[PDB]
Amino acid sequence: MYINNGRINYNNEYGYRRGIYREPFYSDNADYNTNSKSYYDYLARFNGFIFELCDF
Amino acid sequence: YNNEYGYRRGIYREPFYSDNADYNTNSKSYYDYLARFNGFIFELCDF
Amino acid sequence: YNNEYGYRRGIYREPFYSDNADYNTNSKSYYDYLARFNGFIFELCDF
Amino acid sequence: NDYIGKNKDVGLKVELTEDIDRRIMEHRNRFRRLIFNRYVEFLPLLINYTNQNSVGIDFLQLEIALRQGYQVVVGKARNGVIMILGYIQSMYKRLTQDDITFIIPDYLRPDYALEIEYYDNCQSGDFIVLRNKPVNLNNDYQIIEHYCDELAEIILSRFSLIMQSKFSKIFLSDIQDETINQFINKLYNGAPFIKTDKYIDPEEDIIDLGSDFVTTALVEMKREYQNKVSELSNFLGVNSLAVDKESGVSDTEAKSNRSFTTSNSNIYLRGRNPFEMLNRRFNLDIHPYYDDEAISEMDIMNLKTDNFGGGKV
Amino acid sequence: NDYIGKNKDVGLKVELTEDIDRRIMEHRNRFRRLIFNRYVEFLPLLINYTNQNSVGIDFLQLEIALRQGYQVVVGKARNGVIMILGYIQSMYKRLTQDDITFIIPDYLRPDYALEIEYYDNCQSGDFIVLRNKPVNLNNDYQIIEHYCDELAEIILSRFSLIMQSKFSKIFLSDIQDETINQFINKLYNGAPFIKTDKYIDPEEDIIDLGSDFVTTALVEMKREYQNKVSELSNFLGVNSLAVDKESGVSDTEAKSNRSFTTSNSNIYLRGRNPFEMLNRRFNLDIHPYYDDEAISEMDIMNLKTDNFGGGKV
Amino acid sequence: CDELAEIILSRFSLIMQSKFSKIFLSDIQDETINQFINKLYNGAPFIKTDKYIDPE
Amino acid sequence: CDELAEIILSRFSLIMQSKFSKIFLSDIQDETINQFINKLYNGAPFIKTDKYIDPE
Amino acid sequence: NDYIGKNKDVGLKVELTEDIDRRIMEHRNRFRRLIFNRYVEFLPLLINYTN
Amino acid sequence: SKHTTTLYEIIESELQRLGLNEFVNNDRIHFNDSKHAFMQKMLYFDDDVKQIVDHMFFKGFMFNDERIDRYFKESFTLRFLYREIGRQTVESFASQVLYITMTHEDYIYRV
Amino acid sequence: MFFKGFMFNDERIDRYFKESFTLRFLYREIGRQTVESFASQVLYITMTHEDYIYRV
Repeated sequence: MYINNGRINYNNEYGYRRGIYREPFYSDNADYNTNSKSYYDYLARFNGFIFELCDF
Repeated sequence: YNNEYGYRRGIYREPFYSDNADYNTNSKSYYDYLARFNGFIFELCDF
Repeated sequence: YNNEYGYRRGIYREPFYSDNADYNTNSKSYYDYLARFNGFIFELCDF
Repeated sequence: NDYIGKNKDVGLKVELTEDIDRRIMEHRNRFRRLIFNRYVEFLPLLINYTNQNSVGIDFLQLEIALRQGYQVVVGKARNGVIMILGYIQSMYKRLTQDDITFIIPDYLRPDYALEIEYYDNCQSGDFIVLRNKPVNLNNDYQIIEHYCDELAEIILSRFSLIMQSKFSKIFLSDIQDETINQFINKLYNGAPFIKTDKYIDPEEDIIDLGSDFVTTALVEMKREYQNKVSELSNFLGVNSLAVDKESGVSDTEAKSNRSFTTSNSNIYLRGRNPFEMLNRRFNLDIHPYYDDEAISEMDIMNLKTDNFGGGKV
Repeated sequence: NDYIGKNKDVGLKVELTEDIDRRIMEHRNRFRRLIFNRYVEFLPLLINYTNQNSVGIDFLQLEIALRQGYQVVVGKARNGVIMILGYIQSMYKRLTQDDITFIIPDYLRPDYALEIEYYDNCQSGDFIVLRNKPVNLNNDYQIIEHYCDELAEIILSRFSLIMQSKFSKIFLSDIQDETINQFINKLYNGAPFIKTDKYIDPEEDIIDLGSDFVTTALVEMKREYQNKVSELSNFLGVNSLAVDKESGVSDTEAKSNRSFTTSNSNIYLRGRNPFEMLNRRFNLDIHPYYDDEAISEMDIMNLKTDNFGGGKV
Repeated sequence: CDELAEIILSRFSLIMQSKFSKIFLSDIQDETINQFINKLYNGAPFIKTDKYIDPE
Repeated sequence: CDELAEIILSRFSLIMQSKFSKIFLSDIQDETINQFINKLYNGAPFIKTDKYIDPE
Repeated sequence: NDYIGKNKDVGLKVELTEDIDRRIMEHRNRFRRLIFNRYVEFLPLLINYTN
Repeated sequence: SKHTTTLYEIIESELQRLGLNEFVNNDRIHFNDSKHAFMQKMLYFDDDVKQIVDHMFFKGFMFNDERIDRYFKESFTLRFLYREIGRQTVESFASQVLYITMTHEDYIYRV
Repeated sequence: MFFKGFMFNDERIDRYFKESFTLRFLYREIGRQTVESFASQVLYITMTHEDYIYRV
């Protein structure tokens, strides 16, 4: 998601961050404990690259 | 707008107009579509 | 990216693009395929 | 005429089914939170001590601090009155009062205090160190979380049965056949005798919607709900063994184990063992005991009437 | 608006079924760990000793050391007070105090100590050697590991039945027939009488979906769960035979063997036999006993009221 | 002990075997099952479907 | 003792005979069964299959 | 992310059914040993003497 | 593909072996070409996909009539496009498919 | 999109069949997630019931 020397390449970093608490699974924040929210949030990974590609 | 008093969660939906949308996704599932999109991102970078 | 704040074991998967693959495995199961691969490793050493 | 709240441009609401499902889910989550917090709430009050008037010790803060995991120090201050000195923030030769992390005011800090130790028969010293459990291998708050998950699932099933179980009587006829309206009006009011003709026979056109689970499911789910709250209490120190011995409930009569729930309570009573060291040092009778009884007006009157206890199962 | 956690790039999640399966498996593993650890904590507290005020032994450390398998030594020190000397190491001629690996501060170490022996009527000596069991052929923790496997599987079945047992009412119709939404709205609220047409057919188009196992599977599984906890306790020293005798339960009534669980408790009571040698050398009365009861507020009141004990099943 | 060991084989084989589950029969990728299970597992007093999947 | 020996011969034969099992009928190498058993043995409130496994 | 033990080149494992059957067999043998040893353990303590 | 591969994955792998590319094509990049994408190619049953199916699943088994062959194999590859092969490997699944085809060849011909 | 490059020989038969199909399911949500899987299923059904559709 960065332009180096006038060339743009998309690298997928895999920095690992671990949280101590397990996800509650019973809090009202997790609605229905379904799958779709993950699919909705996946495509936000490409926003910075999309903006930089549009500028390029 | 989204003004309200009660705090019932996730029961109010809002209509909106979708001017354009392309449903032609060439995969058998959303997972395969995302994999194909990663491949396409790499080749678009190359192009 | 793999940033996580809540830890649930083995429920998250990530798509990836499989550029090449060879499903033509002349064997009736994985076990016999690995046996065939041992034989082929010896043959390849000789060749 | 009718009243309706002021117009709030919230948008379009989802149907009744989605609203009901969300309400049930929030009800389940709320119950889980309530019961977990209640168990955390009354955990500190399980153990109580006798002869509280002997020493100015503030037993409530002692129990709360012990449950939270501190290593409370109890001993004699500069006033000469036994109280709660500060805790010890270290893992576990005599403690020399320097290790105590005092919480009492400055004028109460002893200049020279020594821990009471079993050498010399506990006949010399100034303070003792208490811990929640003798051997500490398990987290009590995790045990509550493990069973609150099983209790939350039952309430989802029990509440989903109450909402579902609603009965109604359905009349089948033509979509605008006015004979139904006259029929319902007669039936709902008093009508010993109703006169109709053959084209609407009550055997087939009048059917009833039933839960089909009120006979069995409502009973079984509650019975399983009572087991998990009983299993959770026995796992912790919570018990009613004093009453059970008098009544005579057997091991199979009440679906629980006595030897398991007895030894579980012994973990916390024996955790307060250092209180025996205080008794030998300064002649005192402070002994921990499970607080098995909440004093009632009936009990106070039962003492004077001399009629206390009894019964059988 | 609604609240959700901040976006964390985690990738796609597996469906709800896989989440539920992993949650059930994790619950089973957590329960197994919890119960094994809790039995480990409960073990040292089973045996208790009378007349603790006589000597400065600190019996809790003694029981813990014995349960971990040490060969603890108790005896008279340089102070002249009976205390826990160091544990004997390695070897099972009279022990001349050079074999003790002392744990006491240096000044409390006897210059000349001799093991009390059964020759000489135990009338001469200084210390006593205790072992957990008179003859040991079993690792007591292996018995706990043996039954926690059987207990974990039952909980895996019992929890799977709780999550499975969820009931619902299912309406069958055309995919967007707006009559159903109206029908549900009436049915959920109060609706003694609902008027429809013949094409909704309430008898067969409305089907109740149940667990089909609530009546039998839930009840029978708790019966077998309590059996396994009973077998675990009887195999170890854990028992409630004192109450069982008074209540009048039988071997057939309560599915256990009294004669078997009685002898298991004797294994550790007779392990503390060397305390009779100490009782004979120094004039003391220290006798081990099973800690059957955790004292309670009702028990203390019952003793004073004289209405104590009883109850026939 | 030989007769007691045989019973424990039979008693333990019953605990492992006795595991209950509810099976949904439908098409191998029919997404109506996933929405059905999600509703059923969470609270759902009333579920709406059509005739082509009858719970009986 | 002759009459007691015969009863024990019948009582012990009933202990060794009385062993229960769950039997899955399918094609000889249909890898669905292995997946099905793996789910069933572990916790599995809901299992999704096709019509051809026919659990009843 | 997830944790897995360090790679040990043990080979190919047998399926879940065989593992479960072997576990049950070892459980039975372990119980037999435990109960026999326990009876041998508390046999000497059946008889006790007074005074 | 949680347990074994799907027919789509095998066909896609063989097509990639053939050297085809779905995105870049002839110096103009399309994310969903609708002409060179692997999907919208196995749905139209191109010649490449038919060759792949005849090479892998129905191992060299062809009906004499051309239209019968094309329609039968198109139906087979369309019905089970996303289904996972039952057996551990593709050889066992191919053998089973070939056996079922040979046994019912007369019924297929008539129907 | 749905009947991917599939036309019946007759014009009237093709028009009536496809328009009845797109009318009966005008407002129904789509199965099998993606569009292409549904299109494959529709093509399979059409190619399988070609004779019956043609004669009816």
